Amino acid sequence: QVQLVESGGGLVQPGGSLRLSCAASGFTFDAYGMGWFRQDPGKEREFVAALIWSGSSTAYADSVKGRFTISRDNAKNTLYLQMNNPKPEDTAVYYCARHRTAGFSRRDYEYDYWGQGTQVTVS
Repeated sequence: QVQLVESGGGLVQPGGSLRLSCAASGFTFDAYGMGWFRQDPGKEREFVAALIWSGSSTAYADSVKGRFTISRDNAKNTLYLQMNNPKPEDTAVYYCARHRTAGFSRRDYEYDYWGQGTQVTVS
């Protein structure tokens, strides 16, 4: 009963902020790496950011570095994506995903569970 439920997507102005949340359950959350991917219609899923089980090490797509912050809360079993400087290029459906390992990678097929997605639109 692995469940990953995203929320927080919506319309945001390029001079604003938006925080995505992913409520995880049905597995030992703090044993796995977690990530965010995004997808534009007709295109492949693009890696956005990921972090290891503990949150101590992170990785970001070069195009979002310095604008987004990934974090997790290992008591609440929640994964976050804080968009501090959103841009029009960020418009996409965002998915949270569980890595198959305690760490992470940039390959979508190495994440074994996926959420339902949340649309982000940057005007």
